[PDB]
Amino acid sequence: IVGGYTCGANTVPYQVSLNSGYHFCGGSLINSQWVVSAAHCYKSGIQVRLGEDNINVVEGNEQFISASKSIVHPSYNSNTLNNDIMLIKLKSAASLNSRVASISLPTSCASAGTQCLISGWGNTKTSYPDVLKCLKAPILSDSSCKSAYPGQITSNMFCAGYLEGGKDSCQGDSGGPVVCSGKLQGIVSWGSGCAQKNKPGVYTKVCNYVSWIKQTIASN
Ligand SMILES: [Ca+2]
Ligand code: NA
Repeated sequence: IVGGYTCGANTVPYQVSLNSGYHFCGGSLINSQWVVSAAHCYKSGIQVRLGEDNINVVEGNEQFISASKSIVHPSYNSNTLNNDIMLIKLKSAASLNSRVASISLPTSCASAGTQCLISGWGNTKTSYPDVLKCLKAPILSDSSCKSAYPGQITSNMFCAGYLEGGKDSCQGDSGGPVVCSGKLQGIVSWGSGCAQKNKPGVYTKVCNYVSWIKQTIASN
C-alpha cells in the first residue's frame, strides 16, 4: 500500500496474510472455513495467518491454519487476468472473535464514488512493512477505468483509487480486500506498477462472483 497509513491493530479482522515461508499475498475471510484471494497468487502449499497485525512478531492472537484445498477460478486467464479469483478452504475452521471476523460478500455491485478500505502488507513504494497498511479510496467509474487501460478492462474488473497517483495497492497486497460499505467489492488484482498517474489499481469485481463462491463452498 503506497500513500496509505498504518491500520489500527486488528481493525481489519477479515484480512489474512498468505504465507509459504514468508508473506506473499493477502486474502479475505468470507466464511469460517474459506478465504478468498487472487488466482495469480496461487501456490500449491499455503498457510493462512489470521488475526495478524505485525506479521514479523508472534503477538498471540493469530490463528495459523494451513490450506486444505485451493481452487482457482476455472476461467481465470493469466494473460488478461480476467477472473483473477481463488478460494482457499482452511484445514480447520477459523474461530471467529473480535480480531478474526468474516467480511460480507457484496449484496450488489457498488456505485461509482463509493468509499472503500484497501489493506495489505504489500510494497510501500525486506520490502514489505511489518504492520498492516490501510488506504481509503473510491470506486472509479467504468469509464475512468477503461480510459486508463484501453482494451484491457473486462466486465469482471473495477478500478478503485485515484487518477492522480501516489495512492494505490502494490505487489504483496495482491489477493487482499477492498471493502466498501461493509461489503467485499474488490480483490487486489493488477495495474501498471502502482501509484502511477492515470494507472489506478485494478480489482477483481467480486459482485460478479457471489454465485460461483457460494457454489464452491457448498460443493467442497
Ligand atoms: Ca503477528
Ligand atoms: Na491488523
